Amino acid sequence: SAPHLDDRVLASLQEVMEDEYPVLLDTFVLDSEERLRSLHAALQAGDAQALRHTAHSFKGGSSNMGAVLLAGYCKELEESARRGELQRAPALIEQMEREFAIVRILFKQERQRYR
Amino acid sequence: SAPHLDDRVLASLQEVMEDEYPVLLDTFVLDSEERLRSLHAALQAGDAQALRHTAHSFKGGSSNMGAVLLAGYCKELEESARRGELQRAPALIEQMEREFAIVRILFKQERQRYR
Amino acid sequence: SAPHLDDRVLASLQEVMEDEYPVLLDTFVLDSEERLRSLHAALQAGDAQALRHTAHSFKGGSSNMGAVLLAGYCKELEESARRGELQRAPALIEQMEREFAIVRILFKQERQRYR
Repeated sequence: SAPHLDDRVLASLQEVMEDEYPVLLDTFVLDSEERLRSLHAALQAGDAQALRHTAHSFKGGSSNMGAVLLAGYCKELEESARRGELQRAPALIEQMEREFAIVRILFKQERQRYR
Repeated sequence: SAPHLDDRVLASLQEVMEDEYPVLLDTFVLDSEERLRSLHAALQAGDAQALRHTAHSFKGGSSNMGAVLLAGYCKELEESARRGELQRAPALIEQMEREFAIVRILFKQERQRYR
Repeated sequence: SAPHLDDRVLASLQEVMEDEYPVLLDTFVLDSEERLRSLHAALQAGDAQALRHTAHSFKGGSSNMGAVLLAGYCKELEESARRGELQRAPALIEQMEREFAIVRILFKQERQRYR
């Protein structure tokens, strides 16, 4: 569902990947759960460069899977961590967890349609 | 306290239930905690059916105990779940956690008035 | 920094404290975390007087370290708890967790500037 998922991106991806598509949804969830775990760890440690790195990785994985609002927040975190501006990091991690839970349920529902 | 609790639902329940009333405050809290744990488990499984049927009971339990804002969220989650419109489920669950925490402390305050 | 930290309260404190300044950043984090844990335990017990007493301490400790928005939420909790008005307690505790998370990462950033 828009505006959380850009059907543009995912319609093309499903068409190419065929039975790999359900594996990409499952993998996206696992890889994003590990990214969020890494961001919380980086936030507690006050590790700006780890926040920036992981944010940038997450931005790309989000964009690959048409999770465009999630990739937006990842970009914000990457750019502010790059400035050393960390005030917003807790609230952006929160925004990422609330947006990621939408994408996760949408992916778990779409996954159910496949064997 | 309005708008969280409808004092006239509760005043009627007090008058009817007499000595049972404090026991109902206590079991509303434990029952609702369990219903929230089951909604989280249902959301992490992507089980729209388990979301729908836990939301509908919590709606009634909330209604029964004059928690009318909490009941209005449960109603929204039940309907969402029945339709399969899961994009709102994470946000509605969090709204039901923040509104239940209000009801919980009001009911713990009220329970202190009884042996 | 602003509006979360009043930099001049802190500029005066580091001028006075010199070498002890980084210890105070560390201490403030640990003191504040234990007081949040105390607030949550008081909220789950429906203990208005524990909420009021811990809220008052935290207001002072926040104020001493230029965390003026955090101290504002603590003041709101102290005043409402004294009046036995506990309907806003859950929300105010959550506002103090989100604001504290900002002060925490800014203090962990600054602490890395010292041995």
